[PDB]
Amino acid sequence: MTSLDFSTILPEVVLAGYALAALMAGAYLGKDRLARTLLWVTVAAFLVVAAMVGLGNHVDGAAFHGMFIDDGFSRFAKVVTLVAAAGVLAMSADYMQRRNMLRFEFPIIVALAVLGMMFMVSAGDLLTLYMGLELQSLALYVVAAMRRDSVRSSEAGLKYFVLGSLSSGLLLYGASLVYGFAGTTGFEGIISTIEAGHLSLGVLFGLVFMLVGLSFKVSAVPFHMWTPDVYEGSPTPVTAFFATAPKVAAMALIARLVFDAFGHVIGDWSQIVAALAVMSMFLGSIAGIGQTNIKRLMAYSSIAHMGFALVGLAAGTAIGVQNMLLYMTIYAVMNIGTFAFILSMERDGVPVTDLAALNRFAWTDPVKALAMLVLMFSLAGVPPTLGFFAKFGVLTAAVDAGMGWLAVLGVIASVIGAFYYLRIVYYMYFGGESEGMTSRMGAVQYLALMVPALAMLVGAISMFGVDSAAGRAAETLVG
Amino acid sequence: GTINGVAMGLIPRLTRAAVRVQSGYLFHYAFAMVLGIVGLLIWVMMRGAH
Amino acid sequence: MIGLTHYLVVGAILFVTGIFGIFVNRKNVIVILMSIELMLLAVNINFVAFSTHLGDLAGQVFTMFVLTVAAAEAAIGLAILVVFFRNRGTIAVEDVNVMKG
Amino acid sequence: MEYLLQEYLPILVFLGMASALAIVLILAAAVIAVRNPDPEKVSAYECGFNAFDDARMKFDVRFYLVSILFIIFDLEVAFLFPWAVSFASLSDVAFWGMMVFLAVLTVGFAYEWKKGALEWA
Ligand SMILES: [Ca+2]
Repeated sequence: MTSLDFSTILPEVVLAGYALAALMAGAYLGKDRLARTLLWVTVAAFLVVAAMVGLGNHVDGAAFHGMFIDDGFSRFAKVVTLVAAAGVLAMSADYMQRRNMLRFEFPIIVALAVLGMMFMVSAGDLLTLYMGLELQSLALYVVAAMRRDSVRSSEAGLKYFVLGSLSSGLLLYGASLVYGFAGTTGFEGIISTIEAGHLSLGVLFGLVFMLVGLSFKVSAVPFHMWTPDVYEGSPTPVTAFFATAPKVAAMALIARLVFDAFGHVIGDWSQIVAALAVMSMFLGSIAGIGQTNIKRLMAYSSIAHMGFALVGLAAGTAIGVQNMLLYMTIYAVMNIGTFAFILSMERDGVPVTDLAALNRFAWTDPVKALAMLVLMFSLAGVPPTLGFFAKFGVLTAAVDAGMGWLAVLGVIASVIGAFYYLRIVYYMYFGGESEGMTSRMGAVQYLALMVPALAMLVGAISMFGVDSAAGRAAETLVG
Repeated sequence: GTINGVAMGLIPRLTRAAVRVQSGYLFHYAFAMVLGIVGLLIWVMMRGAH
Repeated sequence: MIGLTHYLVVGAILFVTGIFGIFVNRKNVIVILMSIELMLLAVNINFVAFSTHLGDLAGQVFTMFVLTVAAAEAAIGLAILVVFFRNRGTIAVEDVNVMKG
Repeated sequence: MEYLLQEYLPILVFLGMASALAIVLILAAAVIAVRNPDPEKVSAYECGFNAFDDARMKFDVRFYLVSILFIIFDLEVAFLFPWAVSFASLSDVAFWGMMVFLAVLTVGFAYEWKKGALEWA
């Protein structure tokens, strides 16, 4: 550690320092009487750290013998993760208090998970990748199971823990093979050794194990079956978190690994990523048709959308990475909007999650249904929504790389998936006899629905430089 | 008959298979992950070392 | 003569055994926690084997951190199992099945 | 390796020797003492009256949480042994890095204590 190393990781130290101080403040000055105050200070902390990461002048570099990489790619990913995490906490604050779920440790656990994500996207070494991933994963298991009186929370944590641990073991086994072949954990050393003429079955086995281990975290098929059960079982605020911030961090990590460690064997891993993307797009679309629980529908929506994002990465190009980044940004915005509405659903003062509760909602609350309509067409990828332009970008990358067969399959699965988004619109606007679901939203939760919904249309006019920012970020990674 | 047979006969039939495979049993989900790795390893082996 | 391949073979056997324990167990979630520990032990055998045969300490450093996460995983795994047992009265794998579809 | 042969082979040899001594002591009575088992003799002891049940029932462990924290604290102390052995050669970062590491440990320990996790359920 030099003073230059410490400066590079300063945003991470600031977040880590806050988490420790918040833990002591909550323990010694009121415990749950500070729970509401700690949640909102955490939201400010996430935004402050994002400002440190994203604002001012930045010069790309590395710290700690290359184990930590501070480049434009990692800065793009961190900002989206932190802002998405801040959004989920802010919009869920009222819901958790009403449901007697706001422990003063919940904001802190989320903060340490985000800290793990920040080390994931800036990994320049296999050990940094692992420690960042495991700090995030352990925090995610806890919040999945934090509704103690719910057998479904306990089962969600149990399934996530067991399958997450299995994927982590596979990731470690591949990481051990890669280290044995290359003689080092640093990616700059690894990339120089993994090249066309020297790929033994052993090192190719290592890549497969690492890829499969990571593809679990983005719910790629057939490493996806945890997602529907965990999404259903966990508290809806925790489900909203799983759907936005970890997926962005995990998707960026996969791009970091395949380009900074396996960037000279693109041909080998591009085919595997494409096969994952195909299976995820069709299963997510087909399985989503059979869902009656809205939370469980969003899991299959999540799986299908990660398949599309993987199409951009399967391209193996700077444009593919640029468009994968924009896709994840737009996907996170859409999920924040949708889960803001899902949190509000309730009948007789208790939360409700079944799709039939939406019948004729458009004639109960016109503005909220109109927002939900824009989000469903945005998730379906239909113009003029910003969700369409996300799909357009990854499809552009695929065709640009001579993978039109992947683009054709991608758009076909989109048609199947469009059915269950259309069905939600059908229920709200011309559905069957209504059972009195009401949407309870405070000011913050209300803006968590409207602003993402407005962004789906305003973004169609101007992306406000985000598309250009993603291109610069992709260049620093791919080179 | 063809259009409805595909849109309303086939795709729902594939939906029911997908729902069935999501059995809810933890050991089945782990089996799927192991089948995925084993299948991918078979794919890598056929391409060979190179 | 014992070379690297000997240790990798032992690692592979323990690794497959630990993976096998997860997706064949039905009656006890604690035995799954034991299988996860077998799987991570197999990983450390690889890291130590590669480390000593290369003459490098990184693999041994990696092993120390795998133990750290293994300890944290066991603590959280048992804590999650405790809350399930309280809510269900059982820890059989076949009983972690309410959510499906 | 010489270090293995000179220092660790004796451990393996003595492990067998100590095992042989313990086994011979058990077999001494097994071969010499009179064996005369009957159903009352081999039944379970509960102070003269028959046991209500055997000892294969669930039992609440009121120190379960402390035992989970025992696992965590075990790994924390493990990082100190290489540090203590290397103490003479430590750099300034290596020294104060441990102090930061131990400070994070103490925050966790203060959280357990204040929460009440060290009191039995
Ligand atoms: Ca690169």
